[PDB]
Amino acid sequence: CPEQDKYRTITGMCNNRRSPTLGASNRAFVRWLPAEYEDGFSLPYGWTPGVKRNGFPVALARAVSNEIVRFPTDQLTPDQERSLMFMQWGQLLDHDLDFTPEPA
Amino acid sequence: CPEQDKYRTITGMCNNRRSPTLGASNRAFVRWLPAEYEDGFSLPYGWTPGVKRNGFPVALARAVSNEIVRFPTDQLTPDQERSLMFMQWGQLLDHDLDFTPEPA
Amino acid sequence: VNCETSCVQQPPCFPLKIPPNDPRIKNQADCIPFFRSCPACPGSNITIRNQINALTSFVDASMVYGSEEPLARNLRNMSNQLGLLAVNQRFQDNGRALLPFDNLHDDPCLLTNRSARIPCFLAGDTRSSEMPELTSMHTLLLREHNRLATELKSLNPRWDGERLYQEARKIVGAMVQIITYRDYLPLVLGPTAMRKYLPTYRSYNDSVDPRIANVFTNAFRYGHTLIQPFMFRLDNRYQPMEPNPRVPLSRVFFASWRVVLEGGIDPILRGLMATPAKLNRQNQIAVDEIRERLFEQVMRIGLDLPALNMQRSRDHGLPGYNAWRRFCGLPQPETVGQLGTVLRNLKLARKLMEQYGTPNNIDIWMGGVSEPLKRKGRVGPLLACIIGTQFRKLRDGDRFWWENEGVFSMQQRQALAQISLPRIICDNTGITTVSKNNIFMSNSYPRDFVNCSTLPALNLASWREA
Amino acid sequence: VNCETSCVQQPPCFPLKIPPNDPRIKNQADCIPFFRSCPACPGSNITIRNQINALTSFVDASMVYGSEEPLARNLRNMSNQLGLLAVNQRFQDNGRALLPFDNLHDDPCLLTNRSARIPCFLAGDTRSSEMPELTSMHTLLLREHNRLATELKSLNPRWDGERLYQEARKIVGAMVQIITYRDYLPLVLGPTAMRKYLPTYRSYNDSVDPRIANVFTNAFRYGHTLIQPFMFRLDNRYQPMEPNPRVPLSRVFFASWRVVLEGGIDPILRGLMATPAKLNRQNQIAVDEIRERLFEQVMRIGLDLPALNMQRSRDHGLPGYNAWRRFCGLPQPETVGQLGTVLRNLKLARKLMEQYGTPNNIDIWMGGVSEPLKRKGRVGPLLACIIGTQFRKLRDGDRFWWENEGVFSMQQRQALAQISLPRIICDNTGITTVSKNNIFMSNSYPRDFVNCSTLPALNLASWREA
Ligand SMILES: *[C@@H]1O[C@H](CO[C@@H]2O[C@@H](C)[C@@H](O)[C@@H](O)[C@@H]2O)[C@@H](O[C@@H]2O[C@H](CO)[C@@H](O[C@@H]3O[C@H](CO[C@H]4O[C@H](CO)[C@@H](O)[C@H](O)[C@@H]4O)[C@@H](O)[C@H](O[C@H]4O[C@H](CO)[C@@H](O)[C@H](O)[C@@H]4O)[C@@H]3O)[C@H](O)[C@H]2NC(C)=O)[C@H](O)[C@H]1NC(C)=O
Ligand SMILES: *[C@@H]1O[C@H](CO[C@@H]2O[C@@H](C)[C@@H](O)[C@@H](O)[C@@H]2O)[C@@H](O[C@@H]2O[C@H](CO)[C@@H](O[C@@H]3O[C@H](CO[C@H]4O[C@H](CO)[C@@H](O)[C@H](O)[C@@H]4O)[C@@H](O)[C@H](O[C@H]4O[C@H](CO)[C@@H](O)[C@H](O)[C@@H]4O)[C@@H]3O)[C@H](O)[C@H]2NC(C)=O)[C@H](O)[C@H]1NC(C)=O
Ligand code: HEM
Ligand code: HEM
Ligand SMILES: *[C@@H]1O[C@H](CO)[C@@H](O)[C@H](O)[C@H]1NC(C)=O
Ligand SMILES: *[C@@H]1O[C@H](CO)[C@@H](O)[C@H](O)[C@H]1NC(C)=O
Ligand SMILES: *[C@@H]1O[C@H](CO)[C@@H](O)[C@H](O)[C@H]1NC(C)=O
Ligand SMILES: *[C@@H]1O[C@H](CO)[C@@H](O)[C@H](O)[C@H]1NC(C)=O
Ligand SMILES: [C-]#N
Ligand SMILES: [C-]#N
Ligand SMILES: [Br-]
Ligand SMILES: [Br-]
Ligand SMILES: [Br-]
Ligand SMILES: [Br-]
Ligand SMILES: [Br-]
Ligand SMILES: [Br-]
Ligand SMILES: [Br-]
Ligand SMILES: [Br-]
Ligand SMILES: [Ca+2]
Ligand SMILES: [Ca+2]
Repeated sequence: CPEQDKYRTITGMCNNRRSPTLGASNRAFVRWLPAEYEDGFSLPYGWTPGVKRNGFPVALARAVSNEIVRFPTDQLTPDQERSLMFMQWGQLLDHDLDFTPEPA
Repeated sequence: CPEQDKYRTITGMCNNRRSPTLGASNRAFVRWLPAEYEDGFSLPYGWTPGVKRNGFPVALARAVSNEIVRFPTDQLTPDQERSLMFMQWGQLLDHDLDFTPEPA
Repeated sequence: VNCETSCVQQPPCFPLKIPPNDPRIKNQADCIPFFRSCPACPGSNITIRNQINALTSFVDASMVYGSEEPLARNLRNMSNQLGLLAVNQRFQDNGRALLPFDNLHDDPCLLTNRSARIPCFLAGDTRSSEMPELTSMHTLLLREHNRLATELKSLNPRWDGERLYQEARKIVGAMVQIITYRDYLPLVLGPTAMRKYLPTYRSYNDSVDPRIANVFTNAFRYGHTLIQPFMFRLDNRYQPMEPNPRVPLSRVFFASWRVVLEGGIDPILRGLMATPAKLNRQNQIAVDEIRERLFEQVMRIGLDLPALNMQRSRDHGLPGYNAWRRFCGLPQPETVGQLGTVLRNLKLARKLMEQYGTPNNIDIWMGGVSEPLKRKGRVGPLLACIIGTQFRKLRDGDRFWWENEGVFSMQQRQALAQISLPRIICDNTGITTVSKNNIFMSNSYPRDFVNCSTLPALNLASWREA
Repeated sequence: VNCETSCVQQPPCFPLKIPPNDPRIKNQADCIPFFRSCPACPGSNITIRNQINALTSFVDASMVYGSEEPLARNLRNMSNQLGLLAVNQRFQDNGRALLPFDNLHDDPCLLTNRSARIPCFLAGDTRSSEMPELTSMHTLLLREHNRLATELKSLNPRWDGERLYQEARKIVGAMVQIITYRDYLPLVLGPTAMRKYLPTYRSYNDSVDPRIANVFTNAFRYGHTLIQPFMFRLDNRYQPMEPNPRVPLSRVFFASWRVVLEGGIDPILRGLMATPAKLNRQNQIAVDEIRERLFEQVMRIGLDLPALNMQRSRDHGLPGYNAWRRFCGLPQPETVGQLGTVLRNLKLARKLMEQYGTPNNIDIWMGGVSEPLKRKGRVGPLLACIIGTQFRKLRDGDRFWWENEGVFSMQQRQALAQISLPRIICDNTGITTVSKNNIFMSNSYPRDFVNCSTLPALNLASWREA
């Protein structure tokens, strides 16, 4: 990595001198906790019919959404102390921090 | 992983149930600190001629061994409080813990 | 294959299965489209599958400039030595710049209004067109970049294109960091979590890991609970922009034609300032515009964003609720009664348990947004821990943090401390009335608003090369 | 490129270069052979290269039973229902079993003595024949397994082979854990490091990651400093076993023929017991038998173990001395004066500064073995931190830890707490005189020895199924 520099690289490369890929683009996320897969290394919970997670059936994401998340739109409560800009900056900021690619 | 077992698997798989490969054989070591490679992801320090580490020339491993490790055997100090079995259990125990494959 | 046209569960697809008696997808065998995130080490039978961040983790406005070199150069106006970002060569917004059009394969934006024929926008990040309000924020920072470069050029005539681009890019990056840590994060976390996870900055620490953590990509989706079911548009006097001031969200996703043909970014920016966010409440988590009708116009059926969040966490092999509570040093409820205590809501806890059986299996997003919000914050303890922990590592582990010694001068830092989102809007739009500080709190016109004229411009004096 | 026969640096070879005025290799065109450790994700332009653990991290005697199912089954006697491990079919050691011979292609053991034609031994781990003293420990444990299976067969007749194998392997496993944490580790770490890194066991915690850390594979090589330049063999009255009581280590590596043809494992075990280990001193770090003549007879050139350890830590991308000190919460010396203070040895710090330029670049093994030893310990603060942290994880994160509730009965744990290496030696050898506990401290005959007849055998009565 360059002796001295005035500006960040575009890829984030060399921000950290000792480990120049940290925070750089096109690198694996860091794991704060070991991953939990059906087979221990790759298949997601919910992939194999009849495979329980820690003693219980895997709840359909859509079932959870329907039973816990769904609510009557006319019950929506406006946040008296937050603007919709609070919502939008979060999304804009999210787009500065992470994008998880998938095959097209 | 079997809902119930009786003994260790030979590979260590399923010792941890939430994360089944932890401690199991033929898996990547965990990183307690982010790796430090010459190019940031794969080349070892000392691989590319003229390329320094943290501002300084990489010392030849053999050179460090010659200058710091080498000593006249006649100066050897017998450990009055340890048996050679202290060394040997160590090696035996290491061989219960890790083996890092290399190509033949 | 195609994860979008079939329900076949084969690589790289992981379609969401439909529960019996669904209120919308009556066909129990149908599904909601889902592509697994690209694995860091394709097809390995040794590695534990992990996912990839395509972006720079740093708060460096890479959503403006890009995180890959081909793109970064393609985003820049290389026709002169003005150091500008390229702007749309087909349309302007009342004389002001719009983002240049992108060139995708089957452009999703084309599909939102077939006759309008307006493609998606090209930006530092591929999602700039996902909703017009996000598009307007992207355009705002593109204008600020070109403004800054123009000013710096009057300031320092000898400065070439590369220098001007880099200097303006550095100021924009500083602006995002300041608005984020000074104005935004304190309102997310609440004062108590702010003090715990974000103590006073001391200096850059090269031993702080700055990478985004896998769980963060799912936990920061707490924001989905803030989304209103409409895109609100207001005219110059902050009144409803007729004939359509409230557009259902299911008809604005990837709707770039609305920025180009329906009045530009000003009506959209006023809507964001003068309308409240949706408040997250335990029996009012997320709206059907994103739960039933997500991407309605560009998909075979409407998606479910909350459900997608949960399937993604599984795709990513993320531990459950209690494992994350433990990671954060928070008590781990093991029974319904204990969960009822933590959530301050036994009914919700009962609901959670009927679906998951154990609090250990609740998906991180679901458990995270279920928790009661911290005082003057908009997330509970678990999300506070995860979000606050991530942003500290992004500040502390950034060699280019705006306050780090050697990045900017003292005089430059003092000038940058005066920046605000409301003034930036004043600098790059036809809006002359903006929100009072803090912009993320203010939400009521005219009470929370003041004239742009009462806000001092950014003082660039200290960027003058002597 | 052939890493054994060529000094060309191309994948997968990383040959150690020879410095000027080398005391042994005068030709700088030469090198010390080195094969890069296999990458977890080969040829990836995404992942940060990592290395592979081929073994179970758990202290489960995998070096006896194997870490892969094919081997594990091939190591077992499958001709009857006794649950035994297969023993050597061509040789015995005074009416006792030897390890079966392995079938290696270019078998290094055969090269240590061409006419004897004794091949390497087959065991749970591939290195059992590396030195005769290790082979003796592998043979001793294999014997204990078959003794246990026999007794258990008289105790519980209905128990098939599989039950006997597994119950025997489970006792052996506890034996390795008990000897390691009760006798060995406290003498590695010393009292203060023991209490700090290994508090009293409570029970199994499944949130404790039991994986071996990459740094451990290099830090635990601390043991290389305890190695004596000879293999010492003593007869029944513990006197020099003529004609060759002190054999140069450069002529014992992979010398399996010596176990088979030169007295078996009794002369070797008595040698480990009644000979002091070498002490690590800052000016007497590691002997030339391993620094100059490592594996001489079984390849083109003698290797240098200390040098291989430093080349290995770079191969593995391991952080330098100060990064590890910081990870451990230890002060980080930045000047030669600071380093001298930490090392309590200015002369050594100067040598280190002169080699590395900065303490930040000191390779982890070098810096680790350079630190002064903790009181009643044989490593300094850094290695104590690294080794103590690893072992706590191996204990607390192991579902089958011998002391975890449910693994053994309260009566079975009482019986196991009475085991010791000396008693195991008495049960599987012709040696009737053994070291007084602690076997890792005792090293002087007759002062530190007692008769086998004075030691209580393991009571398997609580293993009765009835
Ligand atoms: C079961 O074991 C779990 C693992 O325990 C560790 O390993 C074993 C072998 C022991 O040595 C043990 O001492 C080790 O801790 C254990 O869970 C662990 O519990 C601790 C304490 O609650 C957790 O620490 C907290 O971490 C959060 C998150 O930050 C951490 O992760 C980030 C990202 O990697 C790092 O950058 C941080 O430095 C942390 O490592 C912190 O926010 C939190 O600190 C804050 O709160 C405390 C309390 O006020 C303050 O002191 C701090 O200043 C902060 O304000 C803690 O540091 C740890 O993450 C967690 N690990 C796991 C895997 O869950 C569990 O408790 C054990 N259970 C039992 C019954 O033994
Ligand atoms: C620069 O930042 C460095 C990283 O700091 C972390 O992240 C920042 C953003 C903050 O959140 C900060 O609070 C975080 O710590 C920082 O280096 C770090 O310093 C800490 C404190 O000394 C180190 O913690 C110690 O770790 C060792 C090793 O064990 C750790 O790792 C294992 C394996 O992953 C875990 O299982 C353990 O739970 C630990 O996490 C421990 O031995 C030690 O604890 C022992 O000693 C203390 C005191 O005697 C006792 O309280 C304990 O009971 C133990 O006996 C600490 O837990 C941390 O490893 C280290 N991280 C890195 C990357 O080096 C550095 O100090 C900062 N510098 C400045 C100038 O700010
Ligand atoms: C206009 C508002 C928003 C959307 C429309 C929207 C949509 C999504 C979608 C479709 C995903 C991916 C779903 C999947 O896993 O298949 C998604 C991911 C993420 N979001 Fe979304 N989002 C809108 C708004 C927000 C806000 C306000 C956020 C934060 C305050 C927010 C965050 C996130 C994050 C962090 C992700 C993951 C991104 C990645 O790929 O790494 N979103 N959102
Ligand atoms: C007879 C005594 C010992 C040896 C002979 C010996 C030799 C080595 C060699 C050749 C390696 C690999 C070097 C390289 O990186 O190229 C090696 C690795 C390890 N050792 Fe060694 N060792 C002898 C003795 C010990 C003792 C007493 C140890 C510990 C107390 C010890 C440890 C280790 C460890 C942990 C490794 C790494 C193993 C792996 O592949 O992961 N050794 N040793
Ligand atoms: C580049 O800049 C000039 C002057 O500002 C402008 O006229 C031109 O349209 C720009 N080119 C692009 C592609 O934006
Ligand atoms: C689509 O865009 C056209 C302009 O091309 C506009 O007239 C029309 O109102 C839009 N259609 C819809 C359904 O809004
Ligand atoms: C298996 O055990 C029987 C009886 O102990 C013995 O005859 C035979 O040698 C053993 N087989 C092997 C391969 O060790
Ligand atoms: C090799 O072993 C044979 C016995 O098979 C023995 O005569 C000879 O001494 C050994 N060779 C060496 C070099 O020690
Ligand atoms: C939202 N992304
Ligand atoms: C040593 N192995
Ligand atoms: Br994670
Ligand atoms: Br490591
Ligand atoms: Br364009
Ligand atoms: Br999107
Ligand atoms: Br206005
Ligand atoms: Br045999
Ligand atoms: Br070896
Ligand atoms: Br004897
Ligand atoms: Ca970024
Ligand atoms: Ca093992």
